[PDB]
Amino acid sequence: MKRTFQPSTLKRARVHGFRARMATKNGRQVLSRRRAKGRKRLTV
Amino acid sequence: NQERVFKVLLGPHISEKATGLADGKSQFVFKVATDATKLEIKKAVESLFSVKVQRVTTLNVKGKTKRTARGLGKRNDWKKAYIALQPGQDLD
Amino acid sequence: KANELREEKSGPVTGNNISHLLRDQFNLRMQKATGQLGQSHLLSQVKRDIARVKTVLNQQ
RNA sequence: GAGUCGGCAAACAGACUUUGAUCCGGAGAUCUCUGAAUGGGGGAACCCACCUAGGAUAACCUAGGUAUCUUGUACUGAAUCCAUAGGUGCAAGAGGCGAACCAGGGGAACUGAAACAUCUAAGUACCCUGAGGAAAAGAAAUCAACCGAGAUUCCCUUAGUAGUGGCGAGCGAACGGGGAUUAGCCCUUAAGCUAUUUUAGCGGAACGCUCUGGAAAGUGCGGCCAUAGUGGGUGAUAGCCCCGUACGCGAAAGGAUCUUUGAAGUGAAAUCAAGUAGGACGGAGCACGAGAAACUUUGUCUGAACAUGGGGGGACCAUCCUCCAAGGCUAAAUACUACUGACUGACCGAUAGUGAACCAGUACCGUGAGGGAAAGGCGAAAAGAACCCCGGAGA
RNA sequence: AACCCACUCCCGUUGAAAAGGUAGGGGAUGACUUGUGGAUCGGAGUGAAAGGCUAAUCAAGCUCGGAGAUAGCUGGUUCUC
RNA sequence: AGUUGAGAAGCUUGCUGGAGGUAUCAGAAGUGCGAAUGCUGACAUGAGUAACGACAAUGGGUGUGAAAAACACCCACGCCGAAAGACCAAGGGUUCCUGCGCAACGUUAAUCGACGCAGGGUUAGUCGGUUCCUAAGGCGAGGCUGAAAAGCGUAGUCGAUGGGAAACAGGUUAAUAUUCCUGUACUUCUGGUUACUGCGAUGGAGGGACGGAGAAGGCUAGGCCAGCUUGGCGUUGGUUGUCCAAGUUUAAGGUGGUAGGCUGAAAUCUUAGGUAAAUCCGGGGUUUCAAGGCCGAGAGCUGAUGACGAGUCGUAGAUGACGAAGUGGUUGAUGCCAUGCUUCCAAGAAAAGCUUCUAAGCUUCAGGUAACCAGGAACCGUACCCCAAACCGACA
Repeated sequence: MKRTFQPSTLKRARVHGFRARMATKNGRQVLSRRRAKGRKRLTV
Repeated sequence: NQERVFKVLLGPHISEKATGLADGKSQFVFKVATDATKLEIKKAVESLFSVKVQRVTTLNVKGKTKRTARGLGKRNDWKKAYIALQPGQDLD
Repeated sequence: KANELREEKSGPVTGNNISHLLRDQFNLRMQKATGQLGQSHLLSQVKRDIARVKTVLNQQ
C-alpha cells in the first residue's frame, strides 16, 4: 500500500534546498555546521 | 568580435548516421562549442568555408556515465549541430 | 619568444598577429577531429603562444 | 645546472646542454558562473536586463556603471505664508566567515540533602551581541589604628580560620606577609592635544686488504678524522660508500620588528561635576538564606552642603584618623591555538593510534537535522613466468 | 459497475506481503472521492472524541548537547604457594 | 621431543622460518580471562533437509554451439482484449540500438539478457517550458513592535493545478520525428517604401469572466449492410455460384455565415455621476424606423490533376518502376454546438493581452493609419520505462 515517501523535485528544493536554508538564521547555522564537518553535499 | 569565430567549431563527427546523411541530403554534423547560438555558427560557416547555408538545427548530448571501483565517472557533455546547406557547395 | 615581441611591433601589428595563429589553432583542431594529426607537439604549442601575445598587450 | 613532460600507471610525439629547460623563492597580468553576492528576480552553480560613451548590415559587440543602511554634502521643497518632513545627486565607511580565549544581555534541569518545597547543582550547560591580538581593570571621596601603608593585574600563604547556613547538605573571606612586573597622567567634554630579522641556497673532514655468503656494513687484520660518534639508507650489523651533521655569506625583490619620518590617530597632553549624594518601599551583587545589617547597585517615587563643606572607619552616637564623588586617557607581568616550524618521548605499531596509514566524513542508512564503516606487507631488483602438452578458441 | 471503504469465513503467520489474498459484503449526485500547490508543531498542534493521528516510533515525536545523569538492584571481576 | 622444580614455570635440542634478540640486578606498569543473554572477524549443528514467489497449459522441428526443457526461426496449441493493448503527467537517469563476451548476477543451465567492455543514438516560429497576467500563500523597502535574536505589515515582486498568437497530411531508422523530407497552410515582429494624418498614462469605461441539476434537439467520429474492382473453384457429400476471400482511403486550412442563440435600432440636443479631464461610458429630452447587429457546430465546393493503394514487373531473398475499385443506405455516441437553454438555492475566481477615452507632454518630424516589397522568430526539454523487472515498498 501507500508508503510514507512519495517523491517530487519541486517540494524537495523549496523545503530542503540551499536558498531555503540560507534564508533563515537557524538554517545558516545548519550550513556552517554541516560544512565544517566536511561533507561533500550540504544540500540534500 | 575578431575572435569568437575560431572557437565555436570543434570539427566533424563522421559516423554511420552522418556518412549516410551527407550523401543523401546535404547535412553535415559538427561537434560545436559547449554554448553557442544558432546565429553565431551561421556566421562561422560562411566565414570559414565560404558557402551559403540556409538553416541550422542543434541539440545537446549528455555524457555517458561509467561505474567502476573507487568512483563514478561522468564523461564530458557536448553540443552538436546539423548544418543544412544549399544543394550546391558540399563543404571542405 | 617574448623579447622579440617587445620590439615595438605595435598595438596594431601584434594585434594582427593574434588573428594569424588562431587560424593555425583552428586547422589543428580540425585535423585532430579527423584522422590526420601526428605532430601532437604542435597542438599544445600554439596554446602557449596565444598566451604570450595577450600578455604583452594587457601590459606594455 | 643536465635532464624533462604532476599522482593512481604504457606506447606515441617532441622542447635545451652546459645554462633561465624542467625545478625552488619574490613581484605582476589573466581570473567563466555560484556564494555577504550587491542591477531585478530564483529551485546555488540559472533566467530577464537597463544606462553611458564608443563600434557593428533589418540579428549585435566592446568598455564601464546600476543593492540597502549609516554618516556627511549639494541640489530640491508638502499640506502652510515662511520652512521642516520628504525626494534625488555625490563622497567616506560598514555587512560575511573563522577552533579557543575576553567582556556584557538572557539564563535551566537531572543530581546532592540517603524523601523534599529554603538551599545546592550554578550564574555552570546552552543561546544572542560586541571587540581585540589579547581583553577587561587602573592612578584613592582606598586600607589600616593612633603605628602606618600609597594604582591595577597574576602565582604562593594566611585558612578550610572568622563568619554565613531548614546552623542541615554545605558555601567560604579579609587584615597581614612572600614573589612576578615597575610609567602615570589629565579634558572626545566649561576651554582641547583625544635599525634587525624573514621567506632559496652554498661549502662541509676521514678505508684498506682477508674470510664465509646470492649479496659484507659482519669474521680477521691495520690506519685515519673530529668544534660535526648513537642520525637517516645503501642487496645482512658503516665515524671514513651516499645524502646529512658544526660555522659563516646572505637576497633583484617583498614582509615584519625596533628605530628618525611624514601627516594623522599611538597622544605625551587644563579646571571641574545636580535631578547628583542621601532618603522611602521592591530586587540584585557583596563569602553574608531580614538577620543588631554597614557598603556598592538601580525598576518606581522623591531630594541636598558648596571643597569654612563633604564621606568613610560592618546597627547607632559622640571624639580622633584618613581621603576629594558626580569628566576622561593609559604599557608590562596575563589567557588561548583552527594555523605554522623545529625538536622530544619508560607514547601507538594496523580489533592499537585520529571516525580515516588504503581515493574517509567516502560507501551506506535516513523526507530531513543527523549517523557513519570495513579496508596495510611479493623480491635486493619485475628479473611479473618466452616455449611445449590437456582444456571451450577458456578457467 | 469504475471508484472509495473494511462486515463474515477459510488460507497465510520462517508469509508472495512488518497487515495481503480468493470468495461473499456496505456507500455509490454527495455531511461525496480525488490530482497539483500551500497553512497549522512538541506540555504544541489537529481531532463528527478513540487518548486517535503528527514519516512502519506517541498518557506528550525525532536528533544533538547538560551527561561517563542516578540506581540501598541484577550480571561479571583474569597467575602460584 | 626430552628433562628439571611444591607450584606459577624454567632448560637443552629435531624440522619450518629469514633479521633481529636481552645474562644479571634494579625502576615503570594500558601487568596475566572460560563465564558479563560481553564486543568484532572465522567456522560448525540443524541439513544436502524446507523452499525455488499465483493452479493464463505447452508439444514437435530446424539451427547455432564445447555443451539446448529455457536461445532464434518454423508449424500447432493455449491466455488477456475497459487489459496482460496503445498514449500523456510525475518520477527515474542511458536501462534504448549494434559489435564483442558469460567469471560474478538471474532463486537451475545458458550460446540469452534490463549483466560486463567498445562504439552509436534525442534536430521545432506553431507540441510542452521560458517570456506576459494572476489565486491560495511567501518574502517585504520605508513603518510600527520587541532584552538581543526577531515578529507583523504598506508600496512593491514572486508564486499554476488556471487565464494570453499560430500545422496538419503522407514518406523515411538498425535506434528520432506534429521536430528531418516532399506537399499545401497559419500567426506575430522588425527594416525600408508609399499614401496620409492629432499622437499620448501604469489613469477612466467596455470586454475577458465562469454554479448544481435537467431536457428539447442539430451534427459528427465510428460500426454494419449493399454495390463495385483484384484473386479463387476446394472437406473427402455439395459448391461458375443468387458462391468465397480481401480491398473500397484522404487531413489542417480556404470559401461559406446554415441548425440555433442573444439583441430594439438610428438621429439630435443636454447633463449635481464615472476621485482631473473626456468627443468614451452613465442619466435625461425629442424624433424616425422595426431591426439592425453580434455569436455559431456542421453540410456542400475546394485542398487533391495529388498522395495512399491488393498487387505486378524489373541475386528480384533486399529493392527499382508500374498500380485497378476507390460508391450508395442505413445506425450512431459519455464526442462538438453549449462559456447555450430552462429551473432550483447553498447565489456561483482574479488579473492581464484585447477594444475605446482623455491628462501632462504635444513641437504636431516624432506618433498613428492602410498599402508594399525586404527579412527574422532567440534558449531549455525531446532517446527508453510509465497498473511497471527502469517509479514508491532492502529484492527481477
